[PDB]
Amino acid sequence: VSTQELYS
Amino acid sequence: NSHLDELNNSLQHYLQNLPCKKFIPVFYQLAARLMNENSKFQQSLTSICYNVGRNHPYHSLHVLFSLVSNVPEIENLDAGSRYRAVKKILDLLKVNSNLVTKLLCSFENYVSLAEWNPRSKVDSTSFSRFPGYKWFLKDAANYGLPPITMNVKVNDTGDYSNIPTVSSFDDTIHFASGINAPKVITCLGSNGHTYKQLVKGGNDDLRQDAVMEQVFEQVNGFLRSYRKTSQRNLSMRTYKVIPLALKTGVIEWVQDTIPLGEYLDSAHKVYHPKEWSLSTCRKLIAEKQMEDLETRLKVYDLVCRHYRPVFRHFFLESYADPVQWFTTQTNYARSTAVASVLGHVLGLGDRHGQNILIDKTSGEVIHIDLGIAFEQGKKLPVPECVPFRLTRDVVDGMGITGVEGVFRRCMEFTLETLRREEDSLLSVLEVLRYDPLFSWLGESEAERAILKVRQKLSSTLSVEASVGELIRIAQDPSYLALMFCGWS
Ligand SMILES: Nc1ncnc2c1ncn2[C@@H]1O[C@H](COP(=O)(O)OP(=O)(O)NP(=O)(O)O)[C@@H](O)[C@H]1O
Repeated sequence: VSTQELYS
Repeated sequence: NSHLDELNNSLQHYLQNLPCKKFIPVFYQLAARLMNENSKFQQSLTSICYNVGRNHPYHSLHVLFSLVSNVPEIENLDAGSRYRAVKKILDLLKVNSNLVTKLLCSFENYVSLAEWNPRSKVDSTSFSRFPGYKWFLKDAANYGLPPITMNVKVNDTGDYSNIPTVSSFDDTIHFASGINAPKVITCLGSNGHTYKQLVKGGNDDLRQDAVMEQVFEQVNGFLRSYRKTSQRNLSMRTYKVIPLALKTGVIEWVQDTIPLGEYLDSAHKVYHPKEWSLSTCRKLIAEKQMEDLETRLKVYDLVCRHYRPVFRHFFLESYADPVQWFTTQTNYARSTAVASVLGHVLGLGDRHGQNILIDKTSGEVIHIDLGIAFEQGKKLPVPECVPFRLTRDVVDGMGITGVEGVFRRCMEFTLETLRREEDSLLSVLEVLRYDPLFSWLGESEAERAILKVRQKLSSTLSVEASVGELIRIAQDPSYLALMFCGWS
């Protein structure tokens, strides 16, 4: 896994 | 307008005669609208909810539980009032009885299953697992019910006993665990077909995914009621979503598929072993994060020169003799073009290979985990440039022809069909706006988002010019370099 965590 | 009862009178004298079938497409929002306070509008909404929950348990009960599943009391929100109202509607639908409580028990069992997760990895024939799984091996033996993930056809009368109910569930859980918790559970079927249910314990925005899938289904309807947008048989493919809870929902693990991200990592090694691995690319770009524009473009050009495209080989040597291969290739081109145009229109977020599933024997693409929407990414702590997913491997997979031909034609037909039925679309997006369920990552980014939607569909620029500029902006290496690590 490596995609951006899309976190707030 | 939900203030004066006089308006509501002349409409409650009509909607009570409306068939329940008409109220299902918007029942997510409508379900979000009910409340426990007593008003004539509230009375009409309660009647609508009872009508759909009694006549068609299947298409409404999962939403009903989704809005009643987890709702705290101390914190004050319209979610709590809608929970009280939806619980009252559930009790009303259960008084009249066996099927309602059967579906409630099925949802509770599915959410409890999704709650827990062990650590393992399995594939191929045969497997056994699961603690406390007696309920899943005798479902129809106890409660004759369908597994929650078939597209049950809507019937005008409403009550049918011909729906297939499945009791035998395979003991295998080929669970593969990504971020957070994923469990896969495959059950048999009354007709004799197995359905795979992907339950997620991680806080994936499954409710946003569900409303997005509703928008996708209505878009399939729009493409259906037209000449050009249906001779192609184009359709933004939808995978059924049944979110019992936002954090612990369950979706339909689509029939046999290999996700794009999990694919072409083995194909990259097998087809091009000499070229660099993803490790060299990844954190090399990692070194690129703090560099300037020219350095970023230079290192990206180097790594993209190293790693030649490889996804073009999936459609070869896998499906069949050429006619099936070409039908699959055009299916992939059309589905990915429609999905990309729609995601650009609605500002869909993450578009990595881990969120893309290629069918196989058909080729239609299925975008998964569309939690970020309405232009949510780009504006990430780490910024992006591309509007929709278009790498070099993806355009390699569209065929020898790049994105100029069937892809661009499908995209432009999609654009013109979406513009022609704009008014209905922005109506749908408006009813999304006024409910507090869709994520738009008082005044909200949703308003500017739909304004940008209208601008993207604005007729000021010719549709052909718009598709050309979209293809250029999503194919140019200068934009692609800044996107993120990988994305070759
Ligand atoms: N409809 C589907 N078809 C195929 N695979 C699916 C489907 N739904 C979910 N999956 C799988 O479930 C996982 C989805 O990713 P997920 O578990 O949400 O981790 P994630 O972190 O959110 N994605 P990412 O951050 O890009 O790695 C992948 O392993 C997919 O293969």
